[PDB]
This record gives sequence, structure tokens and C-alpha cells, in this order.
Amino acid sequence: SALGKLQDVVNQNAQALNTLVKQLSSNFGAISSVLNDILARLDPPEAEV
Amino acid sequence: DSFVIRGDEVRQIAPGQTGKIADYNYKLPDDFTGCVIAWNSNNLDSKVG
Amino acid sequence: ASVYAWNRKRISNCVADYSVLYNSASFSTFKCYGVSPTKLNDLCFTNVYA
Repeated sequence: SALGKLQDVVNQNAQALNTLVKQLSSNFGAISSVLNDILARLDPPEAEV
Repeated sequence: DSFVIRGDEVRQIAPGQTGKIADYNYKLPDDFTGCVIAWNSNNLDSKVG
Repeated sequence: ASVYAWNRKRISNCVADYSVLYNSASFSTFKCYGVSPTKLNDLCFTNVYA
């Protein structure tokens, strides 16, 4: 635990990046979290929503 | 834009609708501005034969 | 079947042409919710039930 400050900074940055990448898996109330699925499944009037 | 359609097809003259005359006869844009007017014409646009 | 005892049929291991369903004028209502009617020929499915 001598080098905790640098490891803390690296862990915080890596964790925040992980959180960002993980947020793509959430649909936020939509039918799917994948844009390709929505574009391949729906007409533009509902795919827009 | 003037035309004659069926009684049940008046719902299809709208943005974002799935239908037969919507796809192959008259299509409205998703961002359409304006008004649709429909009135019965059985007295004038019908014949007994 | 009646609506209280509605018949559920499994559809599996087949290639389906849905274009003959959209283009047919026999159906008064052809309304899809989670998928576009015209994209049905471009997708693969399982757990299909009628």
C-alpha cells in the first residue's frame, strides 16, 4: 500500500471508463440497447422514438 | 392534394402509418405539417351499377 | 378455437416468407408492435408462437 495514490488514480479512471462502457448495455426504457437491432427491426417513425 | 378513398382507409392518411394506400398510393412524411380533410361522397361518387 | 381456449402453435425449423402476408389484402388489420412489417424477411427468430 506504499503506492496507493497512483493506484487510486489509475483505478478511478479505469472504473469510470468501465462505467461508461457498461452504460451502453442499458436500454433506458427502449426496446433494446443495440442500435443495429432497432434499425433492423423497426420503421423510421418508431425507430426514431 | 385531392383524391377519393374508402371509408376505413381515412386512418391511413397520417404520418407514420402502416397501410396499403399509405405505402403504394399516397405517403405522408414523418414531419408533415398541414390538415387532412375527409367527407362522405356517397351521393356523388357512387353509382347503382 | 375460442378466445378463452386460444390455440397456441409453435413455429420452428422453417424459413418464413412474410411478404405474402403484408401484400395480401384479405386481412383487415395487420398491425405489428415490436418489429416492422417489412423487415420480417430480413431477421431470424426462435420461440415463434401463433
